[PDB]
Amino acid sequence: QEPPPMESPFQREDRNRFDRDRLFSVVSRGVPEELTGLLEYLRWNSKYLTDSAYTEGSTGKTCLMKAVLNLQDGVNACIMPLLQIDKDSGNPKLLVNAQCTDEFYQGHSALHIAIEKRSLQCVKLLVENGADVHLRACGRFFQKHQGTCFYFGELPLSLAACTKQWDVVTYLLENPHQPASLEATDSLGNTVLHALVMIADNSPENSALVIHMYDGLLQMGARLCPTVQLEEISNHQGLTPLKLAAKEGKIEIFRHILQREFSGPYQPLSRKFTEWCYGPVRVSLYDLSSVDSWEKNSVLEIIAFHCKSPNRHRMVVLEPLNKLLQEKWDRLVSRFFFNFACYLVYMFIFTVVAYHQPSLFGESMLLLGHILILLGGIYLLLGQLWYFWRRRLFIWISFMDSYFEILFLLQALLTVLSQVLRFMETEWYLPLLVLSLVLGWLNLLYYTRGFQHTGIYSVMIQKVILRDLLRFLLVYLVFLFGFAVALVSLSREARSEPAPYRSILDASLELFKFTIGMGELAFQEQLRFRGVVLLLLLAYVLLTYVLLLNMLIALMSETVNHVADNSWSIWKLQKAISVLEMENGYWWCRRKKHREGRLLKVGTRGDGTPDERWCFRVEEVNWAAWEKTL
Amino acid sequence: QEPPPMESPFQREDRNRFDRDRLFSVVSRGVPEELTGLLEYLRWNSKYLTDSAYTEGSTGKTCLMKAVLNLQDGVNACIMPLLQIDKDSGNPKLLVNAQCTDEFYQGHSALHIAIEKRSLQCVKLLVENGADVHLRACGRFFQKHQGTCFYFGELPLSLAACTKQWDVVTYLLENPHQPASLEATDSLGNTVLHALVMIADNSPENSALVIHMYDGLLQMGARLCPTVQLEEISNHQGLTPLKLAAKEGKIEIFRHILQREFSGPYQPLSRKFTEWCYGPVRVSLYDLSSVDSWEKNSVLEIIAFHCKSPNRHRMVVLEPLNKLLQEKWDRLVSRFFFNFACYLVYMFIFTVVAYHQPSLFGESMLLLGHILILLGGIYLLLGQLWYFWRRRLFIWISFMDSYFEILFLLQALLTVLSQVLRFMETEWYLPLLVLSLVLGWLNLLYYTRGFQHTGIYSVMIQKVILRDLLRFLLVYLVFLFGFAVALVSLSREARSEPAPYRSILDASLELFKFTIGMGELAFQEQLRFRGVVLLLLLAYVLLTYVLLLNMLIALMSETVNHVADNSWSIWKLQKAISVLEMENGYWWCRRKKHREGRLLKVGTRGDGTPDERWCFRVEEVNWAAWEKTL
Repeated sequence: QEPPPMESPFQREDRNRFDRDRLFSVVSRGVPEELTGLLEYLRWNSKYLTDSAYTEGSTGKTCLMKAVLNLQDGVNACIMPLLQIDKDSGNPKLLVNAQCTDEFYQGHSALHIAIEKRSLQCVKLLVENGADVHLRACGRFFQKHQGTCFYFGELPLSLAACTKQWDVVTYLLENPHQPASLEATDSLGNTVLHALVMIADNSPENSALVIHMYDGLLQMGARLCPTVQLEEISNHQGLTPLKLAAKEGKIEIFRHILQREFSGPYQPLSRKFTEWCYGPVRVSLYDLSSVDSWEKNSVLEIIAFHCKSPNRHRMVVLEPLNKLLQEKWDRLVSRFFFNFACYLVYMFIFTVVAYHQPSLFGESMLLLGHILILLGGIYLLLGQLWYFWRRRLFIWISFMDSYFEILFLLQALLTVLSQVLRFMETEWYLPLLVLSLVLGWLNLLYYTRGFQHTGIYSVMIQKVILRDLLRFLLVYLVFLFGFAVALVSLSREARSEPAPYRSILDASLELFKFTIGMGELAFQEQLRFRGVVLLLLLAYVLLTYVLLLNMLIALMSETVNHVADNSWSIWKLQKAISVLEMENGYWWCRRKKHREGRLLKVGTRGDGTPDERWCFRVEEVNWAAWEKTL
Repeated sequence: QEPPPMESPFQREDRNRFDRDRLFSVVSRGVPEELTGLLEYLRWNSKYLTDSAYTEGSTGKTCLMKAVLNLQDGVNACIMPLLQIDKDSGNPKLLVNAQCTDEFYQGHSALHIAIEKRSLQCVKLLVENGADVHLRACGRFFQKHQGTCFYFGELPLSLAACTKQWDVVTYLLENPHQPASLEATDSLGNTVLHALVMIADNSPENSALVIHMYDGLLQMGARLCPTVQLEEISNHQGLTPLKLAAKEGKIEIFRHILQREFSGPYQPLSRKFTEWCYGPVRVSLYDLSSVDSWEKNSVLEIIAFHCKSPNRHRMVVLEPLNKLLQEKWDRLVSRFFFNFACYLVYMFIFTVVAYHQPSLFGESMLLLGHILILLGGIYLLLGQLWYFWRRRLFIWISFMDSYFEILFLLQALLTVLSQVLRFMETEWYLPLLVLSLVLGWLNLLYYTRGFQHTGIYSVMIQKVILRDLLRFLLVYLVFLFGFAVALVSLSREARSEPAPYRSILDASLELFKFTIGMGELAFQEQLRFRGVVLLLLLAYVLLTYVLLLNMLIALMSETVNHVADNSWSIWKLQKAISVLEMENGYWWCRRKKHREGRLLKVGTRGDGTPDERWCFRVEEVNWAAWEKTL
């Protein structure tokens, strides 16, 4: 069953002396007088406009919704008589407050539609007869997801500020009948600021919209709600608008929120206080309330771990994240390269043990090597398990940025399973041990991200190619399997040395050896159908080469498009993940975090008491920006 | 410890009846009257405004700096009473001349801040009470380096002309109290013209700024300082603004300085005198004072050797460098190709000697061949040593442009070591000799730069690829080493011919042979774990191929971007290095240099005497430029 459309001129409403159809037909055109005779009717049989007689069957839509959904020049003269009629009939559930009850448009009041229709002269008439302004609308059509959806915060005020409706916000905040509390929260927990950041796109025009509405709304709250801090309020997940804009991926408003500047009035609700400029240089004291890992759910921990957005790496470059992570990394590079040295020692010892191996004093040395390998593996395994315990979901998020933890876990697990399989006298321990050795020598490549010159190239290597290559792999695998079965099912026959293509796997090998550049094709004599095997081999080689060339060319056209080199940002982000995870310290010695930034007395908060915030002074010199001012 | 910020509204100043805090708090707001009671106080206890009581502890900042750092509409009415107060108290070290003493803002007078604040009406009040205008400010914050820095010449005048402040330069040069000497020099030795070229970027807007300020300032010096030549003055390294702009890499002002044209007044301070135009052709007499190698530190020797900038090769194309180097090369190509013939003779003789070799009349011929090889090697070694003696630092500068000298030195050294190791009866002389032969046949490729058609392609070959390829080399080397150790530590075991993968190096070979296109993979029987070796080999081949393709694609996206073909410029520069080094002649016969250009009497210099300069007439025909004028 499809959801009933809110307003269909053609499709009459469902059903699941004025009957409902006549009332709708007279309220749609907008004439007031054709309503006469209705009021007394209700007094005769005690019906009410909100009873299921006159409402739409499915969505519970009432008359007022129909009245407003059909406006002419923003005003429909039939609305006021409806309110007067309901007040005269004396209805318990006031008509204006009536909401839908379907799962699609739940809570969809009559006021949201007036706000969307951009008609203030109707919002006035609505709120001026008892319309409530906190009616959260939590229907599925309003919750953000894939498909048809419109997320605005499930609130009249949030919908006005979300819909550029400047003149309606001032009214909803400045009427004596029922002012809207600017800090109201919906089901999910969002206030209006969160809706603003949830609808924001990276697109420039919509980000301009949201920047403007955010600043204006915030100043308005500064006037109306001076005591309470609108910015620090969190939702039910535990995130503030800044953290939400960081997590969802909305950058272009995250930047403005992070480094916003106000002067004179509304100075306090600023996060970038320009300390001193001199020619080109500017020393600015960026606030970092809730962007320092010293808290529990800081913006860093959200950007790095919880965010899933292809522009996540563009948030770390912008100030003050860059200078902050640079200071942290300069502080912790010692411990990082010490980790590197320890792991390299472990791998060298592992190699030595794998290179001297009995085949069914040196004895004691090798025994100690085995034991030390076991201790290293159990330590590393506990480390990665504590990791994955802290970050349950991370690999669901970013496989291509965080698969090296998976490989470290795999290496530890394989080496420990290998050691116990050795102590179980089994002869299957050498394969697993040597495979763990391979994996370790490969996982060494993770530690190259400390250096710039090499991490740049590593992140110029680890591109999303692999997912594209997998599909070529599928096609080529079908090609190979089919042609191999063919060759074997045909060389099986001989004429009237091992027979070439004796099994299916050996055929697959002698077929794959063409891609390498070693494959051998030859007009043979043992086979009865020599010509057919030759022709089939040539068809396979031609097809494989067309396929390789096709994949390579498609890959090229998918890659080389002069796109901006996103290497530096990616490397900075990887270094950030590393340092941000290492700041917690190892699992056995939980390192005591150190606060960042100095605590400064900045003006006076809205309550009148001295405002004291943690700030971080950065010194950004931009010659080009300074030249333009001159 | 971080450097104390010059001006922090929030952070009170450090410390390392008017106390200091009250004085600062009253001078910041800018009211004059709240100063009353200060003067007599100083007379009571003999304190002075420059004593360490009222100054900032760390940076020695005095009150005046605070006064000026907080302006309103460019004027702070509290300044004049401060000067009057200090003069009334009779202080030895005049307050206005007070400077910081920290290592960061050393010498940072009160006048530099007034100049930066773009307030002339305050510079007037400052200089009109004894402010000195030559106070060099040599703090580390001002010296150009990596990081936060602002280089302007460490002088008030240099800062005004560096900061677009036209109206302040005229004042600093045209006041009766203390005019600024336009030829003043800072610590490093730079005058203002050098600061102008040190801040210049290749960016067009900033180069426009610097061109304009340079021309204006130079005319102003022509009026005020007619006797002295502002352009020829050098700094402590021995460079003039032209040589400095060539060395640092600043092209867009180097061009304008080189070919600048003035008419009528200020005609003499021009370097391009238009001799005669005819339709499209223009014969212009470019001055070459200090761009001819006949001097000691000419611009050519700086461009070619001392410059480190990716646009160095764009300076040689522009006139008059192009025509000059073309004439020099046309003169010296004979000697160049004679060098080529001699070296090719030496290499052919070396090949012949290496191709006839005893293994543990022809005797005498081979002995003479050995002896002649030794003489050639010792000659070439002395040549390259004299080279590296003249140019100590060059290879630090441009490895990719000057590594062939390194290879020539290496070849000579190896052949001489080879000959002596032969005369020491050792059997290790043949490897070194043949390696020297390889190196020589390769170093022959240096002499191809005489021809255009082939040097173009050579410089289209020698691109910076190698540095990128090294990092792929690192990754692939780890891959290979790990998988080789694996294969050997697993083939070591056999079932219940040499065993394949018998050592680690042989495994590395049989693994590298896949990249070449010859590698062999095969389901073997000798090994107990045949399946595992097969699977590991396939994983390695797949990984290597993904890696090769990834590197190739990244390299492609890094290269093919329709960038301007910088081949011709690069080849011209290489030919220029060659001819500019060859003009000195060989080390044993120091060739007598020949002057370039004719000596002409151009107008009259500022002293009134006849001006005589060395000029070079070039004939540039530009059809497109001429068409626009019509």
